[PDB]
Amino acid sequence: SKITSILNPADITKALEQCAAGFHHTAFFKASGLSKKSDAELAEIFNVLDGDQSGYIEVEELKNFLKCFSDGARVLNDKETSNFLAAGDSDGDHKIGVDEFKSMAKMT
Ligand SMILES: [Ca+2]
Ligand SMILES: [Ca+2]
Repeated sequence: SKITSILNPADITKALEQCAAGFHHTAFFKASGLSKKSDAELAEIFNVLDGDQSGYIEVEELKNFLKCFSDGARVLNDKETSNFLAAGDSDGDHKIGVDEFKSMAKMT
């Protein structure tokens, strides 16, 4: 998909392995290559993470973030999910919008 076209599978594997002892978004975004992608590439990624095309990554989607990169990956636990949301959700609506996703990828 766009994921495996935009990102290198080997980088995805690194980022997934890094999750074994706990998910940290900055480490994941670095390993995966997300923090090197352009504005426009990040919007494309956002659209495929937004499974229901709501315009947002809701918390229920965010729990399944790793599965967007590999379907067999684990779910995030509640601590992981809440910290990730907290990092991204600057406008206070408890979901991640396209602008917030770009900002989280490049400026954290
Ligand atoms: Ca959504
Ligand atoms: Ca938000």
